Amino acid sequence: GLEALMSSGRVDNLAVVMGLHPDYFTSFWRLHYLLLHTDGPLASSWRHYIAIMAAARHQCSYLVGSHMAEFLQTGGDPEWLLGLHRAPEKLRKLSEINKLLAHRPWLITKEHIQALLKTGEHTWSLAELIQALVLLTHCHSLSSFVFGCGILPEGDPPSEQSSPRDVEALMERMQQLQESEEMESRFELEKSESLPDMLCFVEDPTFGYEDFTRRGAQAPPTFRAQDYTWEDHGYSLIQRLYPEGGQLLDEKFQAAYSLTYNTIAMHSGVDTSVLRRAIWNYIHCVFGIRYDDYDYGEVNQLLERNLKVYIKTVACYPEKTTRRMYNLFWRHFRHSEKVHVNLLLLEARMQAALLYALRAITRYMT
Ligand SMILES: CC(C)C[C@H](N)C(=O)O
Repeated sequence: GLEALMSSGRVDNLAVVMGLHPDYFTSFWRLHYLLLHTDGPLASSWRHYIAIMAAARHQCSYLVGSHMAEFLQTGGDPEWLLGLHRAPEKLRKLSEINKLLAHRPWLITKEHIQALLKTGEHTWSLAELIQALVLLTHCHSLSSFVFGCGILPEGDPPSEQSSPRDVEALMERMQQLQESEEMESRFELEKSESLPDMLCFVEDPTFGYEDFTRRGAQAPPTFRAQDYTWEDHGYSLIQRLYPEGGQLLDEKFQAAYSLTYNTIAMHSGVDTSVLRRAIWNYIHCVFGIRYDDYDYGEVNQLLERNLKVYIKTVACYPEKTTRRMYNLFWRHFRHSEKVHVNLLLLEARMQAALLYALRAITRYMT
């Protein structure tokens, strides 16, 4: 890790834990600095305020409190911090897609995009909108990280959970896979499986992944991954509308997806890409995205049940992560590998939310 930085006391708790993986940290930091400390379509105070709205969806006081202070240091009108109603109508129009991005991105529709781009006194342009979608999803994914790693307040360790053999069964089952129409059914099975001051910055506070207005667990509709991908569709849309941010996102997605030390717990010299692919593809499954050429049976073979409960809680209900839940899975793995799982999951989650929003923009433009 970036040890001298981490133990210096000069960067915040979140960045300290990110430093555990220097190759991801660089990509994280570049986007962070772009969004919050580089001139762009939106003014500094608007961007911090948009981030407060995003973090409030998950009741994340670490991130709300952090952006509240920056908003004020950068010249934001303090009255906006009394709640959304005091904020410009342009910022308020973002509430619906904030909520949907955070909890049910598959519900994002071109009619949502239409309401946003609607001609009026203060209209969203496409570069402004794209920067705001990136801001919203970035702080949603960061709320996952904050809760999943037990990141402590800056007020008076950086984590309540970290502190800066079934492994052999797992390693064996990985080797089997490498050596080698129910496939649509195995996806459906994995997807249907079920496991206060901030209130003034949101609409519909109790809206979440699970729909309690209906019986039975949450099952998003199935989306065929190939219909709209990052590599072929989404990346290209963002580099056209927000060039300086698409490249940095693409680099972050690949930095996380390919990150490896070729270690598995106490063990070395192991290809772990089947395992990491299953963590990624499970999370995308949770958001309804199906990859054709993937056997979703691999998820249950590779991801123990305590790991799936943790992954799904951190991605869909981060407020509800506990130390016990963090401790219960992968008992013999290193802490850094737990942090690694959290990186994979925030990136998988963010790409899914983004792609649904980007698909909706594309459908609107046609
Ligand atoms: C266990 C996995 C999350 C990561 C593993 N430590 C690797 O280097 O690939």
